[PDB]
Amino acid sequence: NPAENFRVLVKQKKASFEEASNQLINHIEQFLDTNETPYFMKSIDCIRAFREEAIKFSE
Amino acid sequence: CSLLRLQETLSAADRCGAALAGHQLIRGLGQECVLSSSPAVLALQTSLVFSRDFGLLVFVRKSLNSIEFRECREEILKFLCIFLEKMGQKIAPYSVEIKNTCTSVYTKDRAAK
Amino acid sequence: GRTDLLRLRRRFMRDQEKLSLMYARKGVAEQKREKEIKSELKMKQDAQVVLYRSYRHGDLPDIQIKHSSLITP
Amino acid sequence: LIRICSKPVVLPWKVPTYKDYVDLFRHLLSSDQMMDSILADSLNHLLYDEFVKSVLKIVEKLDLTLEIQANLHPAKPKDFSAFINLVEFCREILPEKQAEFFEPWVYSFSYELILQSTRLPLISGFYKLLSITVRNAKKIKYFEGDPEKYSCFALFVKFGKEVAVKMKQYKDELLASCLTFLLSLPHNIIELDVRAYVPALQMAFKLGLSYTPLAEVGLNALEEWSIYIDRHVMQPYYKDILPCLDGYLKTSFNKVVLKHLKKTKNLSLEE
Amino acid sequence: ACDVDQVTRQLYEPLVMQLIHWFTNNKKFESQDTVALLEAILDGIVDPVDSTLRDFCGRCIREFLKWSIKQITPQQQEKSPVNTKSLFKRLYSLALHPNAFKRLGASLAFNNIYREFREEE
Amino acid sequence: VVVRIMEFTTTLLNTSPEGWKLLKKDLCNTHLMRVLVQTLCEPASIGFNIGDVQVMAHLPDVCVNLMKALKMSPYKDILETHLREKITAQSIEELCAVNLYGPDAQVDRSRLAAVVSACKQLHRAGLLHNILPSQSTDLHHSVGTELLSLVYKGIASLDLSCKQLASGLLELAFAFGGLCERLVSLLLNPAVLSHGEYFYSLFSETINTELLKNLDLAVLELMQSSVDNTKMVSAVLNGMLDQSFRERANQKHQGLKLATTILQHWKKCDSWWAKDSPLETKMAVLALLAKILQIDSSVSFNTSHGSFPEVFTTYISLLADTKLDLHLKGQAVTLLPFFLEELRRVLEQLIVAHFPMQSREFPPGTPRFNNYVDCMKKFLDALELSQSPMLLELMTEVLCREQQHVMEELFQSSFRRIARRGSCVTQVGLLESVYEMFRTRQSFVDRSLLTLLWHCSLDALREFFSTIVVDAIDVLKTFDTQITKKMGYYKILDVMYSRLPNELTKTLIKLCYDAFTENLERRRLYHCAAYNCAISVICCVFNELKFYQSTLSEEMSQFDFSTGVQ
Repeated sequence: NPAENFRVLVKQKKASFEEASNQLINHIEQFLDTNETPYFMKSIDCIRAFREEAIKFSE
Repeated sequence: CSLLRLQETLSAADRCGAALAGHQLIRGLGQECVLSSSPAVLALQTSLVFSRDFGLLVFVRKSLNSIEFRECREEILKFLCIFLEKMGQKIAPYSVEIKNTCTSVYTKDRAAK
Repeated sequence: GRTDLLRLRRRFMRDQEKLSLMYARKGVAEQKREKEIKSELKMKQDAQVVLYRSYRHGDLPDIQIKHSSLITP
Repeated sequence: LIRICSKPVVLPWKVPTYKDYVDLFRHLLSSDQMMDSILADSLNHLLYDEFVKSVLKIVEKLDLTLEIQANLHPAKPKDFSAFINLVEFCREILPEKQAEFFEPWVYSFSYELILQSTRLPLISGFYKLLSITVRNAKKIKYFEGDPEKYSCFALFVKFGKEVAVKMKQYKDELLASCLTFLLSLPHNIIELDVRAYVPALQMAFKLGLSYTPLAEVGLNALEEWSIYIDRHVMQPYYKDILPCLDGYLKTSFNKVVLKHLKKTKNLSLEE
Repeated sequence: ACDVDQVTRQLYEPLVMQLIHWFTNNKKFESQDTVALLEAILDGIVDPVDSTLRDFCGRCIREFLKWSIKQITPQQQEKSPVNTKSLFKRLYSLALHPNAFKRLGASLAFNNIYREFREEE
Repeated sequence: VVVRIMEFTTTLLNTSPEGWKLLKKDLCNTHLMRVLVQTLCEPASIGFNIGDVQVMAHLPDVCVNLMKALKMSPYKDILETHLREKITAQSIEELCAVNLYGPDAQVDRSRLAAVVSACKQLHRAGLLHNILPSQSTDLHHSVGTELLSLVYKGIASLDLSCKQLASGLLELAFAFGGLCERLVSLLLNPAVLSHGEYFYSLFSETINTELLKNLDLAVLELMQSSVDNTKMVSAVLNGMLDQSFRERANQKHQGLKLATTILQHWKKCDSWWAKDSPLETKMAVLALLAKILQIDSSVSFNTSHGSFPEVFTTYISLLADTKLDLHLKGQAVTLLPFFLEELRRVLEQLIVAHFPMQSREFPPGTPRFNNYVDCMKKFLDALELSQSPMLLELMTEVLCREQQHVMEELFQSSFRRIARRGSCVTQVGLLESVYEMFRTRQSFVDRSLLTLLWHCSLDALREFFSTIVVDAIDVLKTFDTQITKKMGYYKILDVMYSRLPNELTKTLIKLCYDAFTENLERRRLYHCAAYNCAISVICCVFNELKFYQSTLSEEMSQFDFSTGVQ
């Protein structure tokens, strides 16, 4: 749900935004004892989308 | 009640000089204030005409430069303040004469003080 | 002095705020004010009537009673 | 009103009461002086009408069921407690307002109350509220000898005479309401057959001798008949009613400091 | 004894029951108990007011006659001028009086005494 | 005298049937017919009859008994002729068209009310068209039209007397048949100022009272209206459901019947269903169907009993609507206790889409945060009413993803409120489910199991233990997973040791006392846990010091149900 939030956050300013890296690390890391296969699919979609976003401009 | 005796004494307490008379006056005024500070339903009615005669007395006699009268003046102004605040709007007959006395007090020889 | 628990726990203010306690104090004062109001409203009526002679109960009257029982009323 | 009447009564976090709302409703009914200013950037009568219709429909909705185990055994005690709470609340919230707005209901509402009283002629709150409405009607001077007015006259005289003949057989806390109503009638209708009212007022003042409110309401009612009736029929029962009046005639912080006395900023039997 | 107050009556009715139980005694069964009982009748049977007095004295006289019958030997009380028969004549005359107060007093007194008279055979 | 001779005639007609009416026929005139009709129409039109007490209060029904008795009697022809002479609905048709509103005339209002009462008594006597024949059709449509015209020109108002007169005229129209489509057309008036809505807001009580007699024809008419009509159809069904819930003294099967009809009479009009209506229309329709569901029993249409699959699938779809707001979605959720895997999986994926990361990222006062707190409290209420096991598992899973990130005190309070509710076997099913899903995972037991155990029932605890005896015994024998599983097992056994002394526990004393025997803080927690277990085994055994060292309430509830919130 904050995925689109930092998507528009890195779209509006396009800085280095390692905070986005921390946010995606947090999103992925919530996986230790209970499987989250729908959340897992959401997570992989978000990391892919930010992957092309990073490919896009500078990072 | 005793306020009649007290007003008589205060009217009789400004014959000579002897500013100790003014001390008797201020102490007395303290007692009549606290006696009439909290009437139940009745003593206020007598207290109204007592205020009438006392304002008359201070207007006609306590009209000089003696500080023994000046301290009486300030204390009775505060005293009338608290009575009229307590008594509310029931002193309509005495309002215009109180205004006359108060304007006189401003125009009194105390205007040099 | 067996009630030292109350005195030891009476003033543990340290984990509390000052003006919050002040508001609590003044609110308590307000409730005491209307408590006094209702108390004097209750006291408006006459004071409680007190008797002056203890009354025994039975199916036959008890003439054997003290002289106080009649003199005090 | 359902929530207000829902609160129980116990007599000898804090549990609230029911008497606190009286100033709220008084403000609701007399806040014209500021609702006009609110309108700047009538309707009080409309909310009065809504209140009246709501309370009447709700009181007529409520069941009044008792049991046999003379013995008074209500069958729905919680409903009866809510009933007494609401009836006490309504009898204390009406006096400060004027029944000029209540004027449409003086026939129909009173008729419904008469029906309810005929259903159960043992409810003190019935006579409390009837006294309230009838003093409201006499305050607004509704009685003038309109078919609705004549119907009200007939209803009132019938109810008065029947409750006068029935109150002799009632008990305390119940006949007190009846006699309170009886003294609370307007003079014109009770110009007739003072023979019924004389013992009623006699026992009314007899009870007032130990319970003041009955005494002063009887005083007001008495002075009312004294002023508003011809003396012809006044003479005969005076020799009966005056001797009972022999009762009540056996009787026997702050300092020099000036702080404007904020203690004083705020606002029986000898009476 | 029928006044509208708590402590007053709360001690009054014990007194009236106490005196009733004393006057029921067969040693002094006659010549003064008659006055007490006739007054305890005429109070509530004859009054335009205070129906509480009427029912209270009806209960009182019901208890009085109950105490008399349970306590006193019968032959004494029927040989006494006062008995249930005198009460019968009082009620029978009382119903026929033109005054409604007298008739309703008779009715209420009979309603009180029925619960004990029904056991009589 | 009048009332007594009247009831005497009633007794003569009823106790002595028409084979014995010849004695009355011997009177040969029955001249009382020409006074009694005035008596019915007006007490003033007869002897005084004033008094306004039980005698003339009970005059109408005994009079109706008289009219029925004469209706059997052959005198009924002349009696009906005299009734027509006294009133023919043509002597009164102009009298109701005099614009009685305002304080202009009141005797007209009085006489109109009197004739209304007389003919409603005739209805109680069963005399509607035999005495007042209708038009070419089978209605008297003029009354509703004149009511609508009067209320239109009333503001372009009324009185309480006018209000009750209008209600009387409404029930007079209700005495006739076929009025359902008429009133549907009247309420469908789009005259703006609308006007049919104004009429409904005036006389909803009378409208719903009449349409309670209708069962499906009203449902059909509102169906055909529902192609574009939305607000007024919602209002009329609200009136239906409110009156059905209100009527209990007779029965409550009216609500069941209407619910069955409308479920069978909805599927042809689904312009509320799915994305074809505004959002406000969607919350309106979900709230009203929620009221419908709470009317009927849960068992009624919990499985395939009719249109249940369609409405259930629509429930699923509307809750799967991403465009639907999360708070409104939860409001629709709140009626889950009337309910297979499909709902569970769509719910889990939606709540995954709804709650990304705890509550810290949602600041206090943030609208998302407030929607979240509303959601969790309404799931708490829903599970309190439903105790759904897999849904309890979902609540635990979303709950136990961070300590104190969420209002866990509400959750444990709900745990207390549900542990004493439900069947003991059902509760044990919940316990074994939450135990299985346990296999940090410690958060599960820590935040739920002690609470549910201390609020559980004795027999349920006994049977659950007897289920899990060896399932714990084996467990007694990276490694952090083993440590956490041991944490859970020691805590649950420690919790349940306060009930009663198989009897194979003779070694568990050492098996839990072995804590302090051996010599990162995980192990400190381990020793503390096992020592607590020792405490629990000791507190029950070996007393010696050898341990090997209402009516108004109903009305308020009905008002809340009409509100739908509490």
